[PDB]
Amino acid sequence: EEEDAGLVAEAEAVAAGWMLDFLCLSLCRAFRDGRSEDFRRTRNSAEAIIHGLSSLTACQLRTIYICQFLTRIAAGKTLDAQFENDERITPLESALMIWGSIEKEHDKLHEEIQNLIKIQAIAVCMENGNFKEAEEVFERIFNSHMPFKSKLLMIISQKDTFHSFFQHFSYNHMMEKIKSYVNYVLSEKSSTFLMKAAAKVVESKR
Amino acid sequence: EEEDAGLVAEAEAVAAGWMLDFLCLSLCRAFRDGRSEDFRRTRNSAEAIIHGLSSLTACQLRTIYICQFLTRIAAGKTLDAQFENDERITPLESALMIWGSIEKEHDKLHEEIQNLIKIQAIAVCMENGNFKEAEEVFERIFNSHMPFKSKLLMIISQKDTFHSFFQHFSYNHMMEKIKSYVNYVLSEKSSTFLMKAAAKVVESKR
Ligand SMILES: CCOc1ccc(S(=O)(=O)O)c2ccccc12
Ligand SMILES: CCOc1ccc(S(=O)(=O)O)c2ccccc12
Ligand SMILES: [Ca+2]
Ligand SMILES: [Ca+2]
Repeated sequence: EEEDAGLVAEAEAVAAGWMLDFLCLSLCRAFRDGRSEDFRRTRNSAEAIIHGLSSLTACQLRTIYICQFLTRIAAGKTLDAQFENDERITPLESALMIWGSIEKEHDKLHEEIQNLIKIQAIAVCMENGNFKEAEEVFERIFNSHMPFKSKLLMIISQKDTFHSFFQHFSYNHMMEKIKSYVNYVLSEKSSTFLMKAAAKVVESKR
Repeated sequence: EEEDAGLVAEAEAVAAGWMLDFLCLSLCRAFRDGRSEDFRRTRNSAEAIIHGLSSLTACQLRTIYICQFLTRIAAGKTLDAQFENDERITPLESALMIWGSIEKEHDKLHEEIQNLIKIQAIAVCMENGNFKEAEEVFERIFNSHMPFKSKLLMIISQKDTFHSFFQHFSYNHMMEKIKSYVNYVLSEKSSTFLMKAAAKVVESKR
């Protein structure tokens, strides 16, 4: 009857919840491994499942945020990507905003990732010859470490796209620090229902 | 190590297999219920999961075919949709081709659905004033019941878009016969892992 349709819709929301956790775990692994194409396909799958979910728990929203964060980080050098309704916000600025919104511990790693994203948000503009855009990214991002802030401005003004500072704080560094965080998310999600049940099936055939 | 990555990829294929069965079941229910928007969102989810699957069992391929069939049937009046690399194949012709490919029993219902799709493949062209396209659909579809074939041609030639024959064999009739088939697919898939586990969770909270 009508209650059977409600029970079906509830079961659908439970399965969508399990699918979201599995797809996050898969997306995190793909990011960690540098499996570009798998990340792209899993991102499409995760977005599709999320559009079929109406009520989100606090943990599911954090999970969605992490997926959006890693997507924006991966698209960090793609200045043609628009991740926000405001067309001016670059992908690394968008990632920084989500990083500042996640309900997570503000540990040392957190601040290192944050500072690395800020530096690289400017650097990727410099590297594309977008000098006026680097200044605008700078003003939106920056209260903050004055010495740090000043150095960047100098570099922007000097228009030295290839400056040594960005080597000490390279995109790679930003990626490796983010991958260490992804490793901790993976430990927490490797125990979710779908992955756990799929792993037991694989282990029973060995 | 490298075998852990292989075990992870295997577990991913197992979970993708379970997700495909659940999404088919969800798509079938949405079609049966006339839940247009849910069908659209679930279709996006099912397509995304399928792009992340490499090895398909015979049963998974039949499942994919049913999803593609119901999608083309739902888009039957959308003559702007191109479902095949050949731009001339209308959605109902595309659905008819998949219907002729499914590894399923050729029972009475099967042939009724098939004949109803053939009639409606012509009717939806007539209804749009696409008289030359109805003739071309006719020649591609039609060996076949000569009386049946002849009547259609007469109607096409008479250009009577609104002809009584199509009432006796309406799009609705085609939809209701297809919904009876969907009801049998639902019984077969309501027992799959994801739906079964999600239903037990919902039932334990009652
Ligand atoms: C609410 C739908 O979900 C998403 C929307 C947008 C993006 S993004 O624009 O590509 O960042 C996602 C990226 C990953 C996972 C889910 C996403
Ligand atoms: C192989 C990817 O999967 C699909 C591809 C295309 C369509 S369709 O064009 O919309 O028919 C699907 C429709 C439903 C389910 C999966 C589909
Ligand atoms: Ca841009
Ligand atoms: Ca057309």
